Amino acid sequence: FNVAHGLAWSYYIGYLRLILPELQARIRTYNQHYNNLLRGAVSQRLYILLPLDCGVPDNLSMADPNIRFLDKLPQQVYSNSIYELLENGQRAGTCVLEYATPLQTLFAMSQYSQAGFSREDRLEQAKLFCRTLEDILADAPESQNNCRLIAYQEPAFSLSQEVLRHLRQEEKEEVTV
Amino acid sequence: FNVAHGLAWSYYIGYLRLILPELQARIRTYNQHYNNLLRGAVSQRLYILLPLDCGVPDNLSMADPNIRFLDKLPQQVYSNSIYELLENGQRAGTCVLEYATPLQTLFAMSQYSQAGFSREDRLEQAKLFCRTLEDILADAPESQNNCRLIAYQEPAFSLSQEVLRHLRQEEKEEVTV
Ligand SMILES: C=CC[C@H]1COc2cc(C(N)=O)cc3nc(NC(=O)c4cc(C)nn4CC)n1c23
Ligand SMILES: C=CC[C@H]1COc2cc(C(N)=O)cc3nc(NC(=O)c4cc(C)nn4CC)n1c23
Ligand SMILES: [Ca+2]
Ligand SMILES: [Ca+2]
Repeated sequence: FNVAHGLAWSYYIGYLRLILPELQARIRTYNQHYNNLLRGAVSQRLYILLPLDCGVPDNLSMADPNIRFLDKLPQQVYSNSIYELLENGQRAGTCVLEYATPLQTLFAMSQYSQAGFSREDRLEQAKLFCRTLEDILADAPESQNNCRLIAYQEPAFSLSQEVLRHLRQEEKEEVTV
Repeated sequence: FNVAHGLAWSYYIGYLRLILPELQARIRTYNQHYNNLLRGAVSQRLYILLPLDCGVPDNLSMADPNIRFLDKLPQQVYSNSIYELLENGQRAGTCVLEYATPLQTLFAMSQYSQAGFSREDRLEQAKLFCRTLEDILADAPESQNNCRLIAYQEPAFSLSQEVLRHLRQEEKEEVTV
């Protein structure tokens, strides 16, 4: 009994597979402007945050003040937000970012006593979710190429620096291959 | 590997558990009017349709012309629709009705070739979903008492008559206990 299996398949089939194809176009269009305006470029991939502690805040800035909402991505109804990543008060990147909502379900199950679902169980299933979703996106037609999973365990950490590491690696890959 | 486990837990934790508590109040309020007006009474339970063939139409009337949209249930934002059930053109009942959306995910997986998910697999998981969701609602605090699962296999059938059978049984139970 592993709720993570079905959560990952549902998150892909009922959301990712539907949004990613429109996403690529929406981002190119936005980038025409963003370029001419802020001489910036928004990454073409959806960045999905996977905190293994299953903590999804109501606003990204609360999880890290260097992640600041910039703009909503326009439609060609799906809502998506562009964020800027700061270093020393200066802009270091911009991207479409959001948390994997299924993890909220895992968190809630660990607080629902009838479930018998411990924090240990929650962490094990959060990792299994990440692994399963990765497998799915690896086999998926083009859709996978439109996003990147960012899974991280916080110690007992700079989320913005983690996102920037991926964004800089993505740019490196783009120009080299 | 059973996606039905996680689908049922997600459907409960991320939708049912959140809507049912408001539901009871919304329905009582509506029933004040519906009574004074059409001398009718809307059942206090959410009826969830579970076609085992995982066929979810865009409109109920297309699945059965004797199921006719009557009104949207008001808010105390969650959208819910009240339907009337017809017999010989005459109204035989009214209730809040909707399909279990997770089944759409099962249908889509059976059409997604990379999944290796056959129709046999789809039916097995649709039944497992129904059984798991039933177990959850049986152990759930009060929430279960606000809805009823209607699972049915169509031959190779009157959906409105199936819903009415449940509505009439619910009324019988209400007055006797
Ligand atoms: C029922 C339809 C909701 C779908 C489609 O519309 C959506 C729009 C936006 C947006 N940013 O505007 C986000 C979003 N997120 C989900 N759904 C899951 O995240 C999810 C988690 C699990 C587990 N399974 N699912 C798919 C049902 N949806 C959506
Ligand atoms: C992401 C948030 C969407 C939530 C909350 O808002 C909703 C409102 C209405 C309405 N009638 O107005 C229907 C509905 N249906 C789902 N969600 C699933 O049906 C579902 C299937 C599986 C599997 N897991 N989930 C929960 C995410 N939601 C909602
Ligand atoms: Ca955290
Ligand atoms: Ca059918």
